[PDB]
Amino acid sequence: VQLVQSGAEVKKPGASVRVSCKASGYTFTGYYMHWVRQAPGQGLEWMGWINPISDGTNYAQKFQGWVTMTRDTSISTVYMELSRLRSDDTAVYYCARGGSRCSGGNCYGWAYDAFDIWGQGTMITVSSASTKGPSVFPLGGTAALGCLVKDYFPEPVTVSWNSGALTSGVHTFPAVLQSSGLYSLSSVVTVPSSSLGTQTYICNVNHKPSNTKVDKKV
Amino acid sequence: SALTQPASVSGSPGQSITISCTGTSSDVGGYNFVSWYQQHPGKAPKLMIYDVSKRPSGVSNRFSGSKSGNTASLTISGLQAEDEADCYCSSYTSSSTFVFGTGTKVTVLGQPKANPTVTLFPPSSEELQANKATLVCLISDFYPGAVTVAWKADGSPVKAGVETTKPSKQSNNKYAASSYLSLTPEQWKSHRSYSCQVTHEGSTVEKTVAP
Amino acid sequence: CPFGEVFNATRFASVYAWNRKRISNCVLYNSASFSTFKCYGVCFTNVYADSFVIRGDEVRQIAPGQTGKIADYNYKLPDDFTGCVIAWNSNNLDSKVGGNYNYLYRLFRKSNLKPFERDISTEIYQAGSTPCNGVEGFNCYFPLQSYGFQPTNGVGYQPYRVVVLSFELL
Repeated sequence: VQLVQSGAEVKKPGASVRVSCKASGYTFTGYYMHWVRQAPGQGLEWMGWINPISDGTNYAQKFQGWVTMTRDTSISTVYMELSRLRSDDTAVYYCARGGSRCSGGNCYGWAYDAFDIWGQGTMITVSSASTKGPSVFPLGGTAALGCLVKDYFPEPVTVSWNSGALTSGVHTFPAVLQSSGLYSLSSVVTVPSSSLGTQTYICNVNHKPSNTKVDKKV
Repeated sequence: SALTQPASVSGSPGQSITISCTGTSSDVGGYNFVSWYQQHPGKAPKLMIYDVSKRPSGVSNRFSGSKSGNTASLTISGLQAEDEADCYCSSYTSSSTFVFGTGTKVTVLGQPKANPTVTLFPPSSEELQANKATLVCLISDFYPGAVTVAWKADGSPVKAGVETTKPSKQSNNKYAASSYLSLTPEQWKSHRSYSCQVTHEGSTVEKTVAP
Repeated sequence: CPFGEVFNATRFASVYAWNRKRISNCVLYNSASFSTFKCYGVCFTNVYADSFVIRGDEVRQIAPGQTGKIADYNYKLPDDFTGCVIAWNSNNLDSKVGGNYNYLYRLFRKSNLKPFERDISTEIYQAGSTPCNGVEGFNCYFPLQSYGFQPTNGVGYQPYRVVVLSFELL
């Protein structure tokens, strides 16, 4: 019994977005399909739900009209549209499963029991910028090398050091939105001092929405 | 459309904590359908308690709760720093809709005060040929997660181009954050040494790098 | 008569909108092929044929004076049931992976049926003085649920097709 949402998407203000929630391994029509919003820092605001059996919506009194929920039977997938996107719609929107088995005795039970994978929505005017990857060299017991990845938009970027099971002390800090609509993270490593000059350290940065793979030597 | 939790609850290791969920005579009164959800930072919600008292499999028996009158309770027994989260309550309504409570942060007291370990990197000379420059300050393994971050330029402070995260939990219960310094190659080379200086509970770790 | 049109028919409807492939103007037990073969009571004038989805427990439902969900709120019979009924499996046909929502059955309805009505509504079953207007939620539901049939279901929970052969003699 498992759910998966679609991936993070960016929209300019005024536009809309398609956001899907996909069921695997349980009866998609017996239980209701709800959806909840968690903006950064705020609590969970219930939005609405959708009966997977052919139609049927109820919304909460702040999302009505401009949020529109629909489903499709073939691939066990449900969809949420956000029309008239403005800046503080930027949030994390969950789909929620918990619902209409019964009101009887044999079968019953409520309360959203299978949530999903936190599908981001980022609303800004700034265009897609790609990663610019300069190294950061080390300074002796320990040592700390890393890759700076600068001036990109949007999230995320996948970093992996030497692209595989080389992950002794790998710490990849979260980016800060710099004051221009761009991002910048950093992936620092902790390596023994004697390994330097003997081992080769090469991060793998991959930014999907600009089609950018980058590798450098440190 | 309003079910009332306290914003903040504070409990000791080993002890039990009470988290009430107020709801007057609409859904918490006559409708035994109060439900509780837990949320760790980064993670999605998780079903703590459904159906007033019952628990779903996998959830520790340490959790428990009842509902009488206009107050619904969720009680954590034998607390753990593992339990530290946001615990929302939830009910469904005569209004046919669905309504979450305001949300309750649990803090679990008694954790070692940890100092930040700071690494500072110099500007990237590849970027100097690209005609930009960045200082990188990495702040790891501190608690409680509060850092004031100030940048200096061989003694006097620099205000413009300093861009810093808000502290964020890593995966080992201590906190972490980054700071960066937008800088122009002419200003970097002209100076002697810039400084990253982090303040946490009144601390003085100040990594410094020079051209 | 058109049996291969009716019987071995690749799609059968959810019971809530039960089919009537009436025939006119025109052995099944022997060489055994089916689960429930009951010729209750026993030339016809007007013969009536029907087919819908049910699981393997509730073939009990479709009978004179018999009580429960696919009798009550889906398809009910009179007390003088003269005819033959052919029920048999369709798990290798009616059971896809991770859900079979192609099927349905009426759950929520105020009353049962009389004999042989069809009723297909998706109108929100009125539950409280709090209105529905089509806006469901609490006090307002969606009348049906799907069978959600699937293959490992044991002796109880697998779809079994049905042939109803009722007769009326004017």
